[PDB]
Amino acid sequence: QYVIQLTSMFKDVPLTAEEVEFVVEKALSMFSKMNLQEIPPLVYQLLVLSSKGSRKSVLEGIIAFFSALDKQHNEEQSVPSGELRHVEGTIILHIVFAIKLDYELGRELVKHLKVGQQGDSNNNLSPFSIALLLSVTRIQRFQDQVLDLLKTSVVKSFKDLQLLQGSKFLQNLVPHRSYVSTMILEVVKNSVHSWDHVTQGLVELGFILMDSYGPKKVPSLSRMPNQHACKLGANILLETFKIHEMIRQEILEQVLNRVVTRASSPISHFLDLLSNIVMYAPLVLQSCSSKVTEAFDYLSFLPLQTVQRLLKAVQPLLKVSMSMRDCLILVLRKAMFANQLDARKSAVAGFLLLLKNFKVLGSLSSSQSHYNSVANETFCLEIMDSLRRCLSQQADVRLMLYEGFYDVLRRNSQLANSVMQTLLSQLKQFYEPKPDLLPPLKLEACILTQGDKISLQEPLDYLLCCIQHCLAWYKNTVIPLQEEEAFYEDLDDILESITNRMIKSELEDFELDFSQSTSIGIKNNICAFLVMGVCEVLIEYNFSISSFSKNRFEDILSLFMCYKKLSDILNEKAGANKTSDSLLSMKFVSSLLTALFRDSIQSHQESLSVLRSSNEFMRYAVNVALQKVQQLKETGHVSGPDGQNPEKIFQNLCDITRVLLWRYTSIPTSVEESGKKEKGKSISLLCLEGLQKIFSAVQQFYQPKIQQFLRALDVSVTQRTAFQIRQFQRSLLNLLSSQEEDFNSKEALLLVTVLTSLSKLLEPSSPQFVQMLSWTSKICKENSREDALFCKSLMNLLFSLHVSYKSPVILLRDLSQDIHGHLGDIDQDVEVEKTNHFAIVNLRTAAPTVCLLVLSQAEKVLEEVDWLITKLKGQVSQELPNQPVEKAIIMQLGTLLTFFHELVQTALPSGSCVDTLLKDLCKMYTTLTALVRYYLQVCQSSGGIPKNMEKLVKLSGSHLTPLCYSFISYVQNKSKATAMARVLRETKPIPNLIFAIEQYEKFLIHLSKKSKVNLMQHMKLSTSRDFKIKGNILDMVLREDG
Amino acid sequence: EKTVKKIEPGTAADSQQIHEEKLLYWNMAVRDFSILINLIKVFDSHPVLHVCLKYGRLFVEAFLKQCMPLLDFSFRKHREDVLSLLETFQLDTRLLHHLCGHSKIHQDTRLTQHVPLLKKTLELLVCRVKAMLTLNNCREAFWLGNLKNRDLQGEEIK
Amino acid sequence: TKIMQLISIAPENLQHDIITSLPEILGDSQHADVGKELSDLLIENTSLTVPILDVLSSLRLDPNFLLKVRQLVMDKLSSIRLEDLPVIIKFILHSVTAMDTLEVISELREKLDLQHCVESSGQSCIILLFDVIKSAIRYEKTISEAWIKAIENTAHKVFDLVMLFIIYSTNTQTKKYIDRVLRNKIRSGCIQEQLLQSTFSVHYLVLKDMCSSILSLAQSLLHSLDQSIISFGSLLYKYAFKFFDTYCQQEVVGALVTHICSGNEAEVDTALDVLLELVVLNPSAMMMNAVFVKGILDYLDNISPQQIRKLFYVLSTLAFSKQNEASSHIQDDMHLVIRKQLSSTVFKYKLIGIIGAVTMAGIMAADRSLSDEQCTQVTSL
DNA sequence: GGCACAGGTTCAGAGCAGGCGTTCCGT
DNA sequence: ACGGAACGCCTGCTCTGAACCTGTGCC
Repeated sequence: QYVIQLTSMFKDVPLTAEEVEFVVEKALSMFSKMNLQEIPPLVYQLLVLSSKGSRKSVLEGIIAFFSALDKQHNEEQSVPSGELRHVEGTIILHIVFAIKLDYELGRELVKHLKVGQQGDSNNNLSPFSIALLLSVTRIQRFQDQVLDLLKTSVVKSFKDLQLLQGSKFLQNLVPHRSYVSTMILEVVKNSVHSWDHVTQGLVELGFILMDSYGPKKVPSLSRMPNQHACKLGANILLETFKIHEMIRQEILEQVLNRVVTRASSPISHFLDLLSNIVMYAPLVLQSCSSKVTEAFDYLSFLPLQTVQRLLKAVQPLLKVSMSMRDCLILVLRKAMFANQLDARKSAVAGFLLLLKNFKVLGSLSSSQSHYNSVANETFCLEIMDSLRRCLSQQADVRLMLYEGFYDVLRRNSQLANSVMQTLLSQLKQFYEPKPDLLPPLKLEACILTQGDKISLQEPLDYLLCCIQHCLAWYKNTVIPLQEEEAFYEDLDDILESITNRMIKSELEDFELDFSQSTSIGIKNNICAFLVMGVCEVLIEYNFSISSFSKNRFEDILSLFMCYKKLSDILNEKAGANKTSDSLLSMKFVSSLLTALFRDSIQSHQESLSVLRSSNEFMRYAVNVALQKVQQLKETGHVSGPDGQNPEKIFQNLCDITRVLLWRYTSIPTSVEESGKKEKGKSISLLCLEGLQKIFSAVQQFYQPKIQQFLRALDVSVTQRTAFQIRQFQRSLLNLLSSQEEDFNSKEALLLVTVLTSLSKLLEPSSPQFVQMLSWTSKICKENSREDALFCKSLMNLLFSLHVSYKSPVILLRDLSQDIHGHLGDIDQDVEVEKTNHFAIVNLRTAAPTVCLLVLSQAEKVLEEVDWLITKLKGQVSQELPNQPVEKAIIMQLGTLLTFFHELVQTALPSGSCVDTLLKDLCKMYTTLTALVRYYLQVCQSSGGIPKNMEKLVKLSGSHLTPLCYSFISYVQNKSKATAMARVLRETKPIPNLIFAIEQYEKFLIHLSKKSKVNLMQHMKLSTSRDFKIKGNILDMVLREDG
Repeated sequence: EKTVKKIEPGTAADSQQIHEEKLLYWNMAVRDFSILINLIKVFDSHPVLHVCLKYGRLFVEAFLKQCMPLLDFSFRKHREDVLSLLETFQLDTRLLHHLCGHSKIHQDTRLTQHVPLLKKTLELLVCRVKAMLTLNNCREAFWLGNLKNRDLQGEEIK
Repeated sequence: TKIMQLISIAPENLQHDIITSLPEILGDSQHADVGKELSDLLIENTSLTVPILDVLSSLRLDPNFLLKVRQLVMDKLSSIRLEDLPVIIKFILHSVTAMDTLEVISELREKLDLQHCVESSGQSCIILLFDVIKSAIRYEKTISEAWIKAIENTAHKVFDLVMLFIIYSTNTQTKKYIDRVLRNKIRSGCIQEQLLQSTFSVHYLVLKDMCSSILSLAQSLLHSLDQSIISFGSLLYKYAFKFFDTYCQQEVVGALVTHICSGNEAEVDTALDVLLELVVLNPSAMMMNAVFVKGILDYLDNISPQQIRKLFYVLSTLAFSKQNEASSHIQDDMHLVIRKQLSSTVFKYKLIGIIGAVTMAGIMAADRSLSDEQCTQVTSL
């Protein structure tokens, strides 16, 4: 090594021709043999000698050597030592000082590593290269440029992963070595070894990525490029916060600096990041007491959703700082009288959350505790007095209050002794004491009568809802767990009286049998909603306390009949108004469904015979289940209790799934035997609606517990779901083999939607996917029903399965002959018909419906093709495994050209379909131009051409090239300010097609010039058209116009 | 190209006294464009037809952008003159297509550079003529035919 | 009834006290009737009008009732002192619907009293106005966007320009949009040069709270190659240096040294010219700025020889503008480093050193129509 | 015979790529 | 002597969501 050092010292004189060879050959020689500790001195020698010139020649060598060392470590761990990282920490610092010394070096470095196109990276990135880029991000000049580079690289990589997961053809062709997302995670893991300069780069990259692509509308084009990418940013904001101790005190301020400030756009990802960091290590929040303190002053001017997670996050801080608690309660009580509605709702939610979290040490029931127990007690009681002030306010505050009292009672039991009394006071504000009196609700006091408008004041249905849930909780928990008990049974008596008077009630009391036209109708509609709500809450109560008594269930039936006629009257008034999220609790809905269908006990059956005698209630139970699942679709929370808990709601949802599936399975449609008015509204159709909705929701939300979900519904999940897809398949086969004149199209399309939703669960390589593919092929080839939507859904299912199984191009070609046979031809001198390919195609549905779907799938495979050839151009730019890939490309284009050649003679209807065909033709010829462009780069270097693309070019010229011009002529020949927009819209694609074709002509001419083969002889001359005007039609139309 | 580009299209609300001399100037411009274009044959050299391709696509693009709204506004009032100048531009378009075919036949990168955009704008003028017929409630009058591949001297080729 | 009895009978101080205490005393129910009755008092009396405006801003009333007081008070907005104003504009900004934003914004911008109004209480009131505007703009998005739309429709007032600066500072979403709007405005020529000087004269104290934002704005504008935008940026930089305290005078030079280190020809030329006129304006502030000239001298390689021809001009001028120990230790180290650069036999280092040394010698030797010691020193070097 | 349902059409905005522009080098 | 190539700026392409309306199917 002394020879290396003295030669390096002697080479300090300025030389270029021999110096570059000496430094690069010595560099690779020392990379191949030298010890690890001697690398950093050699690194210093080579980087200081390279300052004279030939910087990038040594830069590529050293970065490639460290990448190779990283891969060696990766395969070794998959000798290992911590010091392997530490020496790199000594190395990287010095070279970035060289980047600080020499700016042109950094300029050429960031210029070369720019991702010029999607394949130009070709995994040039690496953990060491990412660390170098982040260190460059430390320097201010290239900070924005390299940050934009990293952001674009992450977006491109996420798009590449989305395309790779979107089809198995790329998986068969391309390796799965493409990843930059896990690269940054590996860099974060490696930063444990004393890489502190890197941390600034990580936080800056994370913040720019997080705030760049966050949601703003509250994105299928950029679903994974944007949303998942934000999660990656969020992920690293977690990961560094777990690892680097010193940066923990920093990043939180930036988060707060966004969270209080950016109040307009959604900030939900930052909220979830804040919750996860404070949950992991709340102690750091003690450090930023000043920041949260100045944040609390803005609580009157934040969204409520920010306030919920922020106040949930700051609770460990509140457990210690009593002065900060006093300041918080001061700003809350000062925030009570703010006229802003959001400020009031925010303050009340903060009240409920904080009193929920402070545990009363005396007799509170378990969990899911400051030593000053009496201080906690008096604090909670004065907070309850503030709530007594709160309750007399506008309707939304009251609604939130009654929604949150159940969770308050669950996490804090002693305050119930006040809360119910407070609720009882509200009950005493509306419940008349005399049982002789008919109503339990006064419409005047219930509604906010006011000048020139009408609005809600206090939802009494929600009062009864909260009272019922609190009373049921206490009766179920505290009394069995065990001077002032009497009010409990008094409440029961109150509800009992509210039951009785209600069944004896009628529409005459409430003045019913009314819309937004007049205030009278507005208050009548609001009263209708209120009586419906309190009636169904009375159904909840009576079903709860009865324990299956005949008289109680008779009361339930009469009460529900009252509710049903109220709902029918409201619907007749409507014939926005109908949509009302019913107050039925999720646990009660599950229990009601299970009791209704699955029942064996004779004492239960005696009452349930009377209950089930009305099919209206049977429809209503499944209907409220549908409404609950549809509510769950848009958000995890639900209207009833236990909205926050995902485990509880999911475990309860399994019961309704299995019960409803049993209902549909064990009961055929013949058992219904109902009239045609309600046959469409038969409970089987509603059951299939619910099955479709829930099977779309379940894997969307509860991904990890799918195995337990399917196990509880009734080994590998494939063998498990084989059973369910088999029963659904048998039901579909029975339905589709029915009478040909008519069939339940709604039932069929719901069922095939259920098949499509459940099919994605299957592992593609298992035999179950093969069975589903074969059965779908049989159904398509054997059946032909007159319904566009049914055929469209079956085609979408078939393609979604097939693309996973293999490339769809053979199916494209086989469907091409069928569509060509069914539709016809533009010449009217050639006859074609081959109907045996797929009987599902039909002359009544082939043109408008099937053609759009098959063209869209064609466009998808061209998108895959142009991505792949772009990566080929990228690896060409990088520098013979590509031959089979090229052969696959040529085969795919050949068969899809055959598909085009078969369809293009067809006389499609004039409209959007021909426009999609023209656009997809443009896409095809542009991909061909890209293909010959790729050939231009490689064959010019090689000096010769293989024999495949020649066959492709000749078959393209024989099949499609003049046929395009003939079809364009047919398109114009096929005759029929606002219309100007449509006329200008329908003017582009026909020129665009010939532009693409001629572009291909130009590029293949260049290819012939640069490869010494006259490929133009294969293709014919560009036929071109000229317009003509029929003077006789002009004379006729002008004469009749005149 | 500059002179034809600078002239703006008169609106439909403009009187026919302002439309008529516009159409007369347009007819003169297309006529002298035709007699200028027909001088290519005498000199079949590389740079002259090379510049002719680029400036032909520029000229027809400008004609498309500007004249066609005037034709849309003033078809009924001046139908016969519109058809006459359209026929003259049809002759010019035939000459342009023949030049395109000659450029394509002779394998030459520089000549073929300006071909695809030329054919795009020419075809887009054809579809704009179809749009003009559609706007005037005479879409059925429109018709198409295939144009023979004649070389520069005016003789068909295989 | 009790509150109105106290209003009627009690004197000015007590009635004022119960009025400013009104939102806490009243519950939810009595908002509308009490609002109508205090509007009747507004019609009756004028002295207690401002506290009534305050509680009307605080209390919950519908827009339809607010319309009457808005119509009554908009007439008198042009004829109220500076001490009254911020709570009135607080009412106006927080008592407007979604559709009335542009109208009231244009009307209040037209009826501004600061032009004729502009002691220490006055400047305190002005920052109170700006704090009220910061509170209103930060969350009332429709008002924020309507401000830019209204001034874009208007297409010159200093108060509007300061509001534009703070709007750029606060709302991150309007960053690129307001940058483009400012570029369009200065390109149009509506923004004259004297109003910048008057703005920095009247609102120097307020502008410090977002001086970082104005430095970022001028830094963004430096990249633009338009001559008008470049002159605008130089004017903003020199005014910010000459008006603010030593703090912003330090961050401005800290930004300018990085701009010089960027190396772009337009940016480096503009930065050097700004630095030269800055040193001309007030070398006393620049005397404290010592590390920045050292950092300038360190990166000799990026700066081109044409720029180096006048780069040494500024440092030599501020060194030899006034004799001081500050100048002494600013001169000895630069003299040593250029001497050792010349000592190096490399032609590039010799070229940079000689170009620096000739300008240094000329600048120290030149004077208007110099002791014997100075003559000996310049001859010796 | 008209309602309620749905898919089509239209749109304005967000966001970005090639192709012009210019310069340098190969041809 | 001439052209393409390269790369910064810009227009104008492409999608996207939503509102909006007619047409359809049915009571």
